Amino acid sequence: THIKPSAQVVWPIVGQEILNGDVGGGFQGIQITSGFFQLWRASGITSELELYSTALGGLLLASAMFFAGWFHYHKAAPKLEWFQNVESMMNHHLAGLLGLGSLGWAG
Amino acid sequence: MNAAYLPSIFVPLVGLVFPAIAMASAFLYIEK
Amino acid sequence: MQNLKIYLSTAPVIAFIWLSLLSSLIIEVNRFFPDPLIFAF
Amino acid sequence: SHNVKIYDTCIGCTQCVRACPTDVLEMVPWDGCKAKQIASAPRTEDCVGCKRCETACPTDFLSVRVYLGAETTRSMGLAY
Amino acid sequence: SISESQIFIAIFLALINGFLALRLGSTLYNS
Amino acid sequence: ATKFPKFSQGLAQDPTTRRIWFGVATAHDFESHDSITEETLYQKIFASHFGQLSIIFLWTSGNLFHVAWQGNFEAWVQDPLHIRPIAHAIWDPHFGQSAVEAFTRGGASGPVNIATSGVYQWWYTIGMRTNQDLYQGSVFLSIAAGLFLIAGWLHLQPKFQPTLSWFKNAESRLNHHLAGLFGVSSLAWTGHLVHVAIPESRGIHVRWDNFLTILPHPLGLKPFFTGNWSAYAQNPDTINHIFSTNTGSGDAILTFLGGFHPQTQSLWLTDMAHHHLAIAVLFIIAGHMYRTNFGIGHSMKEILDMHTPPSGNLGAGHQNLFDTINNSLHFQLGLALASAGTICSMVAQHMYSLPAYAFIASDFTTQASLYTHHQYIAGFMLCGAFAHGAIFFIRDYDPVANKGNVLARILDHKEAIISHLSWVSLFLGFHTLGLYVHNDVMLAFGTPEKQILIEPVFAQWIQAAQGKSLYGFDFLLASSTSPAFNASQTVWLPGWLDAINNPTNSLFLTIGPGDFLVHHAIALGLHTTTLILVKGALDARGSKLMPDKKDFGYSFPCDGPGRGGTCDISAWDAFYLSVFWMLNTIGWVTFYWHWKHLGIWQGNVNQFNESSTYLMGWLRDYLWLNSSQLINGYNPFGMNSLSVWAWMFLFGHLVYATGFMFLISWRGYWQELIETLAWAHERTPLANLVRWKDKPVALSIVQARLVGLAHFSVGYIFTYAAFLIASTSGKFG
Amino acid sequence: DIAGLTPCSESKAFKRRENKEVKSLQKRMAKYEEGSAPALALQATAERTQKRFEFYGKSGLLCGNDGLPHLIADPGLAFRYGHAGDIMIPTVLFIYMAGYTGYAGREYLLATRGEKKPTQKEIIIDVPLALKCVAGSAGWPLRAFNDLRSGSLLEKEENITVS
Amino acid sequence: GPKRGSRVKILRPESYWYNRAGKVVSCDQTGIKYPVTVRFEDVNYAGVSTNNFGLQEVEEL
Ligand SMILES: CCCCCCCCCCCCCCCCCC(=O)OC[C@H](CO[C@@H]1O[C@H](CO[C@H]2O[C@H](CO)[C@H](O)[C@H](O)[C@H]2O)[C@H](O)[C@H](O)[C@H]1O)OC(=O)CCCCCCCCCCCCCCCCC
Ligand code: CLA
Ligand code: CLA
Ligand code: CLA
Ligand code: CLA
Ligand code: CLA
Ligand SMILES: CC1=CCCC(C)(C)[C@H]1/C=C/C(C)=C/C=C/C(C)=C/C=C/C=C(C)/C=C/C=C(C)/C=C/C1=C(C)CCCC1(C)C
Ligand code: SF4
Repeated sequence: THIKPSAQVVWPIVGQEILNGDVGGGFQGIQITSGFFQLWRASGITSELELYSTALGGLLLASAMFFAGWFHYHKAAPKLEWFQNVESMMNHHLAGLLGLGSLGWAG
Repeated sequence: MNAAYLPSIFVPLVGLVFPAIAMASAFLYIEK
Repeated sequence: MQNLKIYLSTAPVIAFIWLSLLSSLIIEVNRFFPDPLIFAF
Repeated sequence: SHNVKIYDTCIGCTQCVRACPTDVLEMVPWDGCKAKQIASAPRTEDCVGCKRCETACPTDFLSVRVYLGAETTRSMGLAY
Repeated sequence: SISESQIFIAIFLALINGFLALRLGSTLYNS
Repeated sequence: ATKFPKFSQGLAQDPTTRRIWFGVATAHDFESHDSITEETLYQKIFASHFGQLSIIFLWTSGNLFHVAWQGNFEAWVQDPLHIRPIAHAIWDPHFGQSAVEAFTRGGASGPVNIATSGVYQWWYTIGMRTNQDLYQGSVFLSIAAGLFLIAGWLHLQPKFQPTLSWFKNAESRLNHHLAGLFGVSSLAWTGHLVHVAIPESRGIHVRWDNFLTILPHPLGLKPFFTGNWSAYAQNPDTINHIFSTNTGSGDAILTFLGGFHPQTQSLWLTDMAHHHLAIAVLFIIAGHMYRTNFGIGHSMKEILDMHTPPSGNLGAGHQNLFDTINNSLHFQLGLALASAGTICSMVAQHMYSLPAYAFIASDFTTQASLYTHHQYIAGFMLCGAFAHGAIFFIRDYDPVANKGNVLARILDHKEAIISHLSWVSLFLGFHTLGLYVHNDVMLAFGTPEKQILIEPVFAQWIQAAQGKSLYGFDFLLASSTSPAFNASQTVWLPGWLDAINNPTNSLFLTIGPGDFLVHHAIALGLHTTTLILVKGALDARGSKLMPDKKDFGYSFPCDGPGRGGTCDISAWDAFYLSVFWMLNTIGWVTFYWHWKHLGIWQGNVNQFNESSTYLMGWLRDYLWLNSSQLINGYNPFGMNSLSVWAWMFLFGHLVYATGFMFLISWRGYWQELIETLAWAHERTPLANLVRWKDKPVALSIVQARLVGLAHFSVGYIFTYAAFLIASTSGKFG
Repeated sequence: DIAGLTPCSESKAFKRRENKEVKSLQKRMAKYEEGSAPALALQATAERTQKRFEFYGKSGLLCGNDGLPHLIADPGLAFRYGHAGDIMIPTVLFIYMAGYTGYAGREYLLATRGEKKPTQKEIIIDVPLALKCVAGSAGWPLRAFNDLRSGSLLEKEENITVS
Repeated sequence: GPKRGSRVKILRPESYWYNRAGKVVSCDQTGIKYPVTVRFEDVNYAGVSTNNFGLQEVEEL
């Protein structure tokens, strides 16, 4: 109810450390309007360890995507007919992404 | 000033009447 | 390694790399020698 | 009506005559050219002014130069 | 404080400067 | 030709409305009509000058007459400081009970406009002191103007129609205009000063009744004709002389004491009477230079033709120029605007600092409304000096007869001039902005101690030569030793060193760091404005892209989207771009003049020279404080007396903002839109019966930009005209 | 002294200006107990800022009425009256900084000029050839005079013009 | 007259190659108004790398 949200911290050089505002919790940094803090409370994330685990896990799975990107252009590339299946694609996106992705989050 | 009734006579004449005539006559001269 | 070099020699690459060598240097000159208005030292 | 006039420099490439959406330029045979061919503009009436001619001239400095005149019902290209 | 009489004298005098222009502008445009 | 644009058959036959638009804007161009011979071209011109010259007089007779009738004068004459001059009354059928009352400010009964024109003092410092005098004077200009409308009508008939070569005789005009127009008028004006203004300055009423019954000077012309001219200068006025009365009033007529007239804080009148009387003598002497029928004099051309320097640096030098000049009109007009244009500005530079008229620099807002007038009106005139500089090169310049001349040497190097203006304008570009940004950041992070601040050394030392002692220099007039102070110690030093050292009057305001950085922006604006205009002139003939522009016309949209898509390729489009810079470099000035003065009128030098360095003070201090008074005019709580300007300041933006619709969105979009409308109106019922004669069409390329730049300017002026007036009318300095 | 200025060390508003900043800074760091780095970070800046004040006062800059140090352009003023370090010295520094990259850009275009197609050589730099120029560019003042007097700096009259 | 492959300077007033060197690709033996054809490494505004000239303009260096 008091402390204002902050993440970014400014290196001292070039007299720009004044950008660090006195905020709260004995801390100096930039204000946050993004709203991560008020998400992370609603996700039941308390310690700092949950965040490092997302940072790594998020940065890990990011590396899985570029490999998927490499793998599906150079190595194994689908044909036209595969991209021509809408009704499969629409069964999956609507059920797979949004249907399961809501349960998973509802869990 | 002693003339005071003049503005009520002129301003409408010069703000409306003249722009009404000079709107009509200048128009009719665009096409002949 | 032949072709990796030739790419690293493109215009925007050096433009990035070499400015980031000035930028870094000019930043750190101000770290050790702060607030240089006039050449007095 | 626009003015269009043509010059010694023509190579006779026909690349103008292919451009005109109103088909003004029309290739007239000639002698001194390498291909012995010269454009010409029988209709200054229907030159709309697109200057798609001047873009097409392979010549260094153009063989055709359109000089915009006044603009009529046709040279304004009015459907109204 | 200007006398009301003078006022119409001026307006009538500027009325002539309205006709001499009309006579000019005609002869100039008529050329 | 039947239809409206009677003078051109290319427009005369047009099915569309472009016949209408160009018909208005192609009117005053007399080199292009059906058949315009050389003789009949000069005719309409010389008749037109009678038009302009007569229009001005009526415009003046209006100002005189209104102030004489709807305005207060006597009441102001009694209390120049503590009462406001009034202009024409406010007649709107549209008002509430409040806005009528709120605008009745003044001495009069009805709602009226406090007059910021400034004309109101120049009547009193010439001196009149009756509404009768104003009416008496407002009749002549009505009469006198009638003489030209007669003359205008009178010189177009075959009998009195002057021959062509009468117009091309340039050695008679100069002799007449120098001596007769300039010189003889200056005599008459000192005549007025000595006979009317100066005695009436001392409270002696002289009119056309008592005029010749009262000596201007106690002596006769005995001192004048004996050759003894110090009598007129022998008895100047007292320092405590009160204006328009007799208190300790000196008897002298022609003197100059330098400095001001401390009651009025304006220039001494005897000092001006001495002025014009000297200028009168100079021109009258300099009007006999050029030869006329009497065969004694000079020949314009054989003055020039002998000036080719005996090296060849200039080649043929000035050769066959008197040909081009005396033939080309536009060349003569480019000089006229350039010469008169700069003077307009020169007026504004002197007239705030050396406030000739009595009891200005007391009421402030009538200086601001002036100084900006003559800067802007000086801006447009120069931008027109270069345009007709281009119309010259595009049409009536001849490279053959000019081979090897001085004009041809410039065209021989186009780029050098173009390229170096491109260096100077960039130097001032990076560094002047680069410092404002550096100063901003440093003050943002809270340490102003880090700022770049340079002291304007030279203009300080120039003010040191002038004798401002606030600095540590003491050269020339600043040092009582130098062989300058000793020379003028006897005449104009003692007074003029008081005015310069008494930091109330704005003569040579003290300069400083903010003063320094601005003069480079000003210097920037002058180069990039010239850079554009100097380019449009030299590339009017041709450039590498399109070297036909000589024969392709002057103002044309483009060469088409070929060979790289030419756009704005013409020399009109080049001028077109200058205005946008003209409005900055004047905007920077009129800003920088205003807010240096505001602090000085408000009694503090620290609002400027502190916050003037970084760009936020301009926004944070000058713009933010001034806007508070203006926006409260229309306030839903009630109408202030600035509600006049509160509205217009909005009318100023909406025009400016309209101006982007023309500048940004180009034609082809609108032409396809009208198509859909001319289809709908055409096939809709009940409107089938009513149709257009002239088929509507999206207006021409060049036509829009011209319309666009009109909105841009009309909006650019009315905001700053409202902000300036209503800031100094709201605060009163 | 000069131009109605005073050395910033003997100035007054300048001394306000220095000692008003620390106050507003320290009253801020009283909100952080020393076990917090913000107590240290603010402290370090207050001591960092005072260093520069004793530097600006010492070096002899001229503060006007405002207390902010100004500069002086003219050589005859900077030099004779002792402080030229404001521009007069660094105006030499810059030129050698700017001309160095200026003249190092001209040689590269020369060295890369004669080839089959110089165009691709402008996009993709060969850094060794650019390094040999960055090296060779030093002492450009003496190498500019020589291209100047030998006549190899200008391209003379085969340039193209319009009319 | 002039021969193929030999370098040239062009004095033609309206041109993008005016006072700029070029190499003749071909010269015709004919009465053509503009027989000679040059070629320039540079590109025109139009993208044109070649043009025909007259004998009075082309000059060989
Ligand atoms: C002062 C106004 C009076 C007081 C105010 C009254 C309110 C104003 C209401 C507007 C009334 C006029 C509206 C004009 C719009 C049409 C403009 C236009 O399409 O005009 C465009 C014309 C079109 O160009 C002409 O177009 C012509 C078209 O060809 C025609 O002419 C050819 C020449 O013979 C042949 O005849 C041919 O047959 C025929 O087609 C030719 O091309 C001419 O060479 C070419 O010059 O351009 C011109 O000549 C340009 C001439 C204008 C130059 C001045 C521009 C200055 C910009 C204003 C400065 C900002 C001011 C802000 C002030 C704010 C403070 C209050
Ligand atoms: C349940 C099945 C399923 C699921 C979950 C998805 C999921 C997705 N598909 Mg998809 N697809 C499927 C079946 C499925 N697809 C089938 C059968 C076809 C054939 C017609 C396609 C064809 C297809 C195309 C053509 C495209 C997608 C795209 C996408 C992505 C949507 C864009 C986005 O914002 O993602 C949001 C992203 C997330 C929420 C992150 C989660 C991502 C992880 C890795 C889950 C991915 C699971 C997925 C099924 C792959 C698993 C198998 C693989 C690991 C071996 C998303 C990752 C779009 C895309 O992104 O392309 C790459 C796209 O353009 N799909
Ligand atoms: C003594 C003889 C004489 C006189 C008085 C004039 C007078 C005039 N001639 Mg003229 N003329 C003469 C002989 C003479 N001519 C001869 C012999 C010839 C044949 C060669 C001509 C051929 C001729 C032509 C062809 C034209 C004229 C024009 C003019 C008028 C110029 C407009 C004007 O007054 O500017 C007003 C300017 C001033 C009164 C002074 C301005 C001085 C500078 C710019 C500023 C100084 C004022 C001051 C500093 C500012 C403060 C002002 C105050 C209100 C605050 C003017 C009425 C032109 C004209 O208007 O057409 C009628 C024109 O087109 N004349
Ligand atoms: C005494 C000064 C003077 C004189 C005699 C001329 C004379 C001439 N000029 Mg010229 N000019 C001048 C000053 C002068 N100019 C200045 C100061 C500038 C810079 C602004 C220009 C810029 C200029 C250009 C760019 C062009 C000319 C052109 C011309 C020629 C034709 C003018 C024409 O067709 O107008 C006819 C009348 C009009 C076009 C009226 C249009 C109204 C304009 C757009 C103003 C509208 C704004 C309005 C005031 C807003 C009202 C505000 C209110 C609603 C609140 C003619 C020889 C043209 C020419 O020769 O082309 C071959 C041309 O292209 N002049
Ligand atoms: C505020 C707006 C603005 C600005 C900054 C400029 C600036 C300029 N105009 Mg311009 N112009 C404008 C509005 C503006 N104009 C408008 C509205 C018009 C009417 C159409 C014109 C019409 C016009 C014409 C007709 C001409 C110019 C010219 C010029 C140049 C004059 C020299 C100068 O001052 O250089 C100063 C330059 C700058 C201040 C640029 C600042 C940018 C910094 C220094 C570098 C980039 C900063 C940063 C590193 C970027 C990071 C980006 C990120 C992706 C990393 C300059 C580039 C003239 C020209 O060509 O000059 C040679 C010229 O002929 N302009
Ligand atoms: C390194 C090559 C180089 C050299 C020697 C020059 C030299 C010159 N330029 Mg210039 N210029 C260059 C690159 C270069 N420029 C580039 C790359 C651009 C923009 C894409 C410009 C844009 C430009 C303009 C717009 C103008 C000049 C002008 C000038 C002249 C005055 C100097 C000046 O004030 O420029 C000031 C310089 C700038 C405003 C921008 C320069 C930015 C840097 C220097 C470009 C980067 C250089 C490059 C990365 C070096 C690579 C080295 C490596 C390959 C070994 C001078 C002849 C002016 C002129 O003609 O006046 C006589 C002028 O108006 N130039
Ligand atoms: C582009 C164009 C088309 C074709 C022909 C045309 C000639 C019109 C050509 C030119 C157009 C124009 C308007 C060109 C020039 C315009 C301008 C800005 C003219 C201004 C010139 C300024 C000048 C001299 C100032 C000279 C020096 C002055 C005051 C100071 C003198 C003095 C100093 C500095 C100290 C005080 C005492 C003293 C000695 C008197
Ligand atoms: S005009 Fe240009 S394009 Fe049309 S033929 Fe002659 S050369 Fe080929």
